Amino acid sequence: GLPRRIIKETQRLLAEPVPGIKAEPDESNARYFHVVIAGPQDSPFEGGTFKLELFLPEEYPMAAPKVRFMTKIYHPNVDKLGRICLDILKDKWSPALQIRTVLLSIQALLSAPNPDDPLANDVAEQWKTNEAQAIETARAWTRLYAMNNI
Amino acid sequence: QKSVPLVATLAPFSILCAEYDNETSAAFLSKATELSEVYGEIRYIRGDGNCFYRAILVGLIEIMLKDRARLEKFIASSRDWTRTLVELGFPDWTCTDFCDFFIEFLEKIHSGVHTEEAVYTILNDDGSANYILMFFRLITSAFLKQNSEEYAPFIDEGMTVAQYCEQEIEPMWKDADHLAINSLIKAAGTRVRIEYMDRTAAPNGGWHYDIPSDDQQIAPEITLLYRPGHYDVIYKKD
Repeated sequence: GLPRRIIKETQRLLAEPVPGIKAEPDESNARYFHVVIAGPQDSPFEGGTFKLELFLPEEYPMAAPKVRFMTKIYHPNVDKLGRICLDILKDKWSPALQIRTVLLSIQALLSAPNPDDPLANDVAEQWKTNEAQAIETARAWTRLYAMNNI
Repeated sequence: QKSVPLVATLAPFSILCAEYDNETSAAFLSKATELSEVYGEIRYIRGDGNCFYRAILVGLIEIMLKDRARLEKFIASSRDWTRTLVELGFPDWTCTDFCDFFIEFLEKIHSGVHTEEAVYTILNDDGSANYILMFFRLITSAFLKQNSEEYAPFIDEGMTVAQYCEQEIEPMWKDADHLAINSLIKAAGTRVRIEYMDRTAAPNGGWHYDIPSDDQQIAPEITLLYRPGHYDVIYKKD
């Protein structure tokens, strides 16, 4: 059976969902969560619904959940594989944090794209040097990929 | 380090020189010879990002295995850290889980149910051992946050004490820097001597470094040896 920690987090997520986020365990694999994040109001992602997958590895909570966007998104912190550049998903994960923390952090990133992340990339570089174009592209990608999904 | 347990068995101090990572020098040999006049045994601790915390918790648990009166006091103070975490705004239930796990472990030692052998098995089980280690990261962070005004001067230009804790103390596998080392030892209420194989590595520029910097004549109750990549527990000859 699952560790008590995962059972409790799952119960709390279902009883008290994060506003603007759906998160539910898979019926075949209780470590596997199907996530949908609404594009935040006033962001370039408004109107979109973004599908993510989240998995809790055997060593959780000693290592971070594994997460990726399944819906394409144009964002300085999301790469072509859907991986998210967030320190708490990497070396700054702490067992004190939880699934809810991760979901809130990703949602916050959609409202506040961080192109100044030391891990430089071409999308982040464009958000820095030509924010107008980057936002236009993010809006176009929202319409193209994040609207007639789900 | 491929094969090595989290917490080794006791070995004679003389076997320290058999380790292939040691500097090939008469200087290292001479220093190890000097130390072998004082110290009879060494217990290797896995040299990963958790090493310093692990060496300290091993040293502490060894004291408690020999002194129930100290163990009672330490259980009471660990229960009080649990209260303090909630007061300082740590996530309540996730942090309490680690506190509860560690305290239940100590209570089982105190009851007499755990033998010395049972304790060393638990300290070598990745799951249990890392839950226990996490309690020590939490009280180190709590100590810094509780005394934030006092330690703020020591934090790099960019950040607050809380940010430093979140980034450098709370995550597992984050090596303890000089401030973390001091904070852990004060939080745990212990006294440590660190012997250096190379005086250049010592934060006080001495052959050994006593923490906390007291000036009071009280023997350290845990002694560690530092070499590049390693904090190991060492034991004075009787």
